[PDB]
Amino acid sequence: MKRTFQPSVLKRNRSHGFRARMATKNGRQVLARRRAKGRARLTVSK
Amino acid sequence: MIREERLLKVLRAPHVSEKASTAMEKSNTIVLKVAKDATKAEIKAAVQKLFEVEVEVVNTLVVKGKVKRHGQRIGRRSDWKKAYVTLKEGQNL
Amino acid sequence: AVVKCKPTSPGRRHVVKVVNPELHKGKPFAPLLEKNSKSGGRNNNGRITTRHIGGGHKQAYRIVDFKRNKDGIPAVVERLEYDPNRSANIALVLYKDGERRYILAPKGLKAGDQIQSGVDAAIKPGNTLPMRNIPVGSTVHNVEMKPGKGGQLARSAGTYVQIVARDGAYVTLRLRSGEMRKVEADCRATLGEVGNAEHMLRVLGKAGAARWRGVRPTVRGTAMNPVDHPHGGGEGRNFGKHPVTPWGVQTKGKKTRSNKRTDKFIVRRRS
RNA sequence: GCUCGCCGGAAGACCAAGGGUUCCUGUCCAACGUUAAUCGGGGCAGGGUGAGUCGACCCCUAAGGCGAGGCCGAAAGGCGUAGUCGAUGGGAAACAGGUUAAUAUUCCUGUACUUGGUGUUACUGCGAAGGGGGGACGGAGAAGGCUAUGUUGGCCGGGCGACGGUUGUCCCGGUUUAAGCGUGUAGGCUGGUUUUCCAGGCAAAUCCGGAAAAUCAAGGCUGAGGCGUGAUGACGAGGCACUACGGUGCUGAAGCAACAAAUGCCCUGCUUCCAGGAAAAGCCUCUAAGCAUCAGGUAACAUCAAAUCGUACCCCAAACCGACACAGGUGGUCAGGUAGAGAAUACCAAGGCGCUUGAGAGAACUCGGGUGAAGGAACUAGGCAAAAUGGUGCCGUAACUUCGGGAGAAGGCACGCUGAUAUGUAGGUGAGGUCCCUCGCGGAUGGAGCUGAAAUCAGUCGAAGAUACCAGCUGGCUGCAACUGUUUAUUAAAAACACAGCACUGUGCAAACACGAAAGUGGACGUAUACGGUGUGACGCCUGCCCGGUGCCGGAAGGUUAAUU
RNA sequence: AGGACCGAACCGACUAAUGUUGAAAAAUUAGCGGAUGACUUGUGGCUGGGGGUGAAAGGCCAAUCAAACCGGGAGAUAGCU
Ligand SMILES: [Mg+2]
Ligand SMILES: [Mg+2]
Ligand SMILES: [Mg+2]
Ligand SMILES: [Mg+2]
Ligand SMILES: [Mg+2]
Ligand SMILES: [Mg+2]
Ligand SMILES: [Mg+2]
Ligand SMILES: [Mg+2]
Ligand SMILES: [Mg+2]
Ligand SMILES: [Mg+2]
Ligand SMILES: [Mg+2]
Ligand SMILES: [Mg+2]
Ligand SMILES: [Mg+2]
Ligand SMILES: [Mg+2]
Ligand SMILES: [Mg+2]
Ligand SMILES: [Mg+2]
Ligand SMILES: [Mg+2]
Ligand SMILES: [Mg+2]
Ligand SMILES: [Mg+2]
Ligand SMILES: [Mg+2]
Ligand SMILES: [Mg+2]
Ligand SMILES: [Mg+2]
Ligand SMILES: [Mg+2]
Ligand SMILES: [Mg+2]
Ligand SMILES: [Mg+2]
Ligand SMILES: [Mg+2]
Ligand SMILES: [Mg+2]
Ligand SMILES: [Mg+2]
Ligand SMILES: [Mg+2]
Ligand SMILES: [Mg+2]
Ligand SMILES: [Mg+2]
Ligand SMILES: [Mg+2]
Ligand SMILES: [Mg+2]
Ligand SMILES: [Mg+2]
Ligand SMILES: [Mg+2]
Ligand SMILES: [Mg+2]
Ligand SMILES: [Mg+2]
Ligand SMILES: [Mg+2]
Ligand SMILES: [Mg+2]
Ligand SMILES: [Mg+2]
Ligand SMILES: [Mg+2]
Ligand SMILES: [Mg+2]
Ligand SMILES: [Mg+2]
Ligand SMILES: [Mg+2]
Ligand SMILES: [Mg+2]
Ligand SMILES: [Mg+2]
Ligand SMILES: [Mg+2]
Ligand SMILES: [Mg+2]
Ligand SMILES: [Mg+2]
Ligand SMILES: [Mg+2]
Ligand SMILES: [Mg+2]
Repeated sequence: MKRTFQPSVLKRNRSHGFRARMATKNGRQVLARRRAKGRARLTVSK
Repeated sequence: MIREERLLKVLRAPHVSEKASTAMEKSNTIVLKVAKDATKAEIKAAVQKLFEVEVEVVNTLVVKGKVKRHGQRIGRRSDWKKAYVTLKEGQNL
Repeated sequence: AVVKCKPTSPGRRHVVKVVNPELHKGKPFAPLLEKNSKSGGRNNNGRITTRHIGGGHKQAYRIVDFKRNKDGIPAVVERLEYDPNRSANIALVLYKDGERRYILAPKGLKAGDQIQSGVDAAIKPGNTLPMRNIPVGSTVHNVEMKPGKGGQLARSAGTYVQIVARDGAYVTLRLRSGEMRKVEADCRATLGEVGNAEHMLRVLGKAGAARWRGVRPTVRGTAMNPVDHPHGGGEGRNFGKHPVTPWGVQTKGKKTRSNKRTDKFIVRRRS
């Protein structure tokens, strides 16, 4: 059975990486919320 | 011409191990721990100045630190770079 | 020309192919080629805006001269060529000054013929003139609609336009649709019918043949669910509705032309 | 350690993705390992990844992304030009041997190659954000030439056998060598050369394109493999000396030929078909402005440089995705023997494993198999399941048919081994020799040697010769759908969907239509032989009557009728 | 030549048995269909929730689908238990 998570680092970074979050207003909102909560890892990049 | 300060920084320590000693007594190569950002040319110049020997070529590699386990918490040792610097067949440091 | 395949398999039984032995067999003329990637019917929003488009063979675009504006320089036809992008055939013509160019191939044209454009060209098939200089009653193709813009009417295989009347600055044309229209007399046209008239006689013979041309399957609206199409639903085969498009507009006879800007040029609708 | 069993188109060996120390050494056995554990992918400590040539980085672009100005939008924003990113594609260069406990095309030995910078000599028209060429391209098929590789024979080293025989037509092992450099072959493509002229290639051009003459017919480009060299080397069975028993050191014979042969290479070729088969740079060439005994270009020589990052290990898996050391999933490459059409299948090689609970016993019952008297569908909703058929060659084969089919219809016969035909045939391959020439990787004869089916006749063994594995059940009537396809991931694969074909209808191009407050975009770089929608569904014979109802199309005399006034 | 034929890889999923606190939240075993094409597959890209995509089953859109998931309105409302 082929499961849903098929890892790929390039796709991971392009979809959820830091520069993808910083590219839009809503992504920057995501970053702001995660900074406010105190997350140790903002994005998948780390 | 690299400044002397940079040369005094780049070399950190000689590396001690079986492979290092074998390389010394077989291929006339010393193995050193160097700064993480030292290039081959800087290592070459530094060895030539601070040890007053002539070097043939420098080979470098980056060693990745080991993830270690110390009392409930995960720690990681730091990466470092080591150089296989080959002497010019007549120096014998 | 038109040949039937032997029924050696069920997918071949009904194939009728149109073969032209006169078409070039080599590669096309490289300097007049471009790429055109497929769209899948998707616009720049990424959404299907025309259904039933997708796949098919890769094709390269042939830059065809629809303007025919370099006048007074005779050209000779080198060879007829197959064009994937249209139903008509195209002809490679070599001008006397050394310039090569693609044109639509009119009926009867063949390698070695002379063509020429301009106000002083002889009235022969493949010659281009302003419609002011073409005798009334002639059959023409590749008709311009605005002067200097390039031909836009009667470009598909086997089509042509008839010049029925001339008065002042306008000429009345009979279009293939049976519709009469005014255009300015300064627009250019090419004499004769566009060739490959037997294009309409081909029979694809199998579903794959349509898939080769980039046509995807059509699902009848009556086979859907009500959430998908106005025709959907039913226990068994039920219709009980006036036929409409997927977006609810009635689709058997309702007229959709609404363009008051160009009504002045329409002498009589096709009917 | 010896024996046994299993895989061997994988359960062997590499690479990419993904993981990240699982790699190797010492040590420990609490927890983890479905049991014990001295063991471990477990704990602890140490060690280990070496590049001008491999990859990334880098140059160039695809789909697509972002996008100065711009256009559009209550705001947020959307689209998009110039640009700039983006590989899964294009772009310079390395091989063989040795070596570590763990790396190696990276270290060492030998032998190479690429690009660029400086310097010097020699000769010189150099110059792009521009022009041209090239790069540069499909599917199928057919050979011919080869090689990887294998087999056999020679040669070399060893052997003479636990039980009858084994000095021979006997047994075992080896018989290997690269890139590069020179040669330019089988073969593929293309006429060549010199003048003059020109509405073209945004300007120019000596380049490309076109035209006209003269002359020569052989010139150019591409090209596997072979041969020579690389290589008087390296490697090499085995032997000898040691061993700290794991292995270390020393020495080292032969190293040939024939035949068979790829799905690999010539081949991005050739032939053919229609569904008509990326882009840009590197590269070659042309000039513009400009420079002008300068710069620059070309060649030879010398010298310098080629940074940085990855490199351990797993990788059809106990290390990746599945919560697990989970009978699942996971892209590419390699591809030995005997039989076989074969990458099926059986047994094996190289190599790797026995699947992390065992020991007994030999009840019912369950699971997976084997055989079965007589009968043979009586079973059952139903021949479900099982049993059966099964190969090659030849003979033979009906209704019906759209003339292709049906058809492998049905059915039948032969099949092992040995000898002869023929001390190995038909065929394939092909040495020597001889004769030639423009002498060469040449041409013609020539047939040694090697390899080698199929058939016939005779004999012979068994119950059985397609002996195992492997490998169609067949026929008759009928409903439905023409057919190949598609579908309810995970209870429905069908008569459902699609389909080629048919019809109606819209649409004259700034098309209808669709996405979108809009700008725009798709339709389409298409133009009525086109595009959209709807219904029907190959083909054959056909498709009757009704316009009252509801829709749609046309009309506009009259009635009624909004804002407005 | 062929949406030709027989048949491995590969892609599927017709039948039966097992399993059903499974070896497995859809598999195994023996058979089965396609297997040069409307084929199959790697890498990357695009379409976003009354929206997409759909050879059309209300199928699929991260084990979720007659309207995804996450957070918020929010302690919705609940003549009901
Ligand atoms: Mg080195
Ligand atoms: Mg390195
Ligand atoms: Mg359509
Ligand atoms: Mg249709
Ligand atoms: Mg339905
Ligand atoms: Mg509705
Ligand atoms: Mg009914
Ligand atoms: Mg009714
Ligand atoms: Mg076995
Ligand atoms: Mg660890
Ligand atoms: Mg280990
Ligand atoms: Mg114990
Ligand atoms: Mg235990
Ligand atoms: Mg460990
Ligand atoms: Mg782009
Ligand atoms: Mg944009
Ligand atoms: Mg702006
Ligand atoms: Mg770029
Ligand atoms: Mg790439
Ligand atoms: Mg290793
Ligand atoms: Mg060979
Ligand atoms: Mg490795
Ligand atoms: Mg286990
Ligand atoms: Mg497993
Ligand atoms: Mg697969
Ligand atoms: Mg097998
Ligand atoms: Mg028993
Ligand atoms: Mg039983
Ligand atoms: Mg039995
Ligand atoms: Mg019985
Ligand atoms: Mg019996
Ligand atoms: Mg019987
Ligand atoms: Mg009965
Ligand atoms: Mg009964
Ligand atoms: Mg059965
Ligand atoms: Mg059976
Ligand atoms: Mg009946
Ligand atoms: Mg059917
Ligand atoms: Mg189902
Ligand atoms: Mg099913
Ligand atoms: Mg438009
Ligand atoms: Mg129907
Ligand atoms: Mg087929
Ligand atoms: Mg399926
Ligand atoms: Mg199966
Ligand atoms: Mg098949
Ligand atoms: Mg339903
Ligand atoms: Mg789901
Ligand atoms: Mg709702
Ligand atoms: Mg509230
Ligand atoms: Mg509540």
